[PDB]
Amino acid sequence: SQLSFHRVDQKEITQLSHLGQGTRTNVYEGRLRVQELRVVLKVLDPSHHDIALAFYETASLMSQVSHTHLAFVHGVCVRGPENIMVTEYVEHGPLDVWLRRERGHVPMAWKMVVAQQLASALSYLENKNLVHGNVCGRNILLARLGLAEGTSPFIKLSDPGVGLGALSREERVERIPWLAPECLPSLSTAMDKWGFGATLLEICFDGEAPLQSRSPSEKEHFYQRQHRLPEPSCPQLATLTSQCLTYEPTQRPSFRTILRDLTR
Ligand SMILES: CNc1cc(Nc2cccn(-c3ccccn3)c2=O)nc2c(C(=O)N[C@@H]3CC[C@H]3OC)cnn12
Repeated sequence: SQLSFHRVDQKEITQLSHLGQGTRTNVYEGRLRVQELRVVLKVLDPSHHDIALAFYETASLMSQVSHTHLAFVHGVCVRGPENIMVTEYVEHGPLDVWLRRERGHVPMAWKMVVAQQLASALSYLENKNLVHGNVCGRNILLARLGLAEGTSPFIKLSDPGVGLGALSREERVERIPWLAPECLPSLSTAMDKWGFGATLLEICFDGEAPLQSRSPSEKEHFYQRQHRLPEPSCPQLATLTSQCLTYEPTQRPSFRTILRDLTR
């Protein structure tokens, strides 16, 4: 009753190559006939009704927002028990993978453009009072490389996939340190300030995230002990990442402050 998205007919979609896995999903290159548009198909695992609902809730969220740095959702194809989200194909793929592959020739200026674009997407959702809840390098898609002389990068933040509210505690621990600490045991836009902070660290460290090596027990203990995440060596950027990565959600800065700080 609360939800609104386009139903996509199975006859309108073609599934091409496998691109990877998301949370409870397999992602394929596809075609959507509307013209034969390149898209990605996100195929939900066999799931309980509650996970399918959480999937529809994400489709509904993304279908009623617009921003140049938010990826487009075309709709959902049902096929009895099978659920497919149809979403924007973004040329150069996930940023975390891209950064790890390009390690050693991504300049700071390039990274600062990406942080500004992500901040302008999250400023828009803050103003709408809508939670993304899965801000991370994997969900930042690179539309334009921006490494050539006289070019700049262009990103699209992916749909967050299955809503965080429907995932297991095990899955939430796996998402440390992108997971806001209040989300371990909380659905406020404040969680995206933390995720933003974690994603800046991830970008600064060329797609290596802090804590990623550590076991689930050690990731959970980090949060229980309110250990501080590492500060990048650029102190101006450290002040910002630290303010975002504040355990008390009400002490994290607005995206007005964040954008102000990034733009000088
Ligand atoms: C070239 N266009 C494109 C490639 C690609 N690729 C990938 C996807 C998911 C994992 N992986 C992956 C595969 C091995 C190792 C690490 N990551 C990938 O490469 N995803 C996308 C999306 C897209 O929305 N993705 C989002 C990123 C999470 C996935 O929703 C679950 C759009 N366009 N595109």
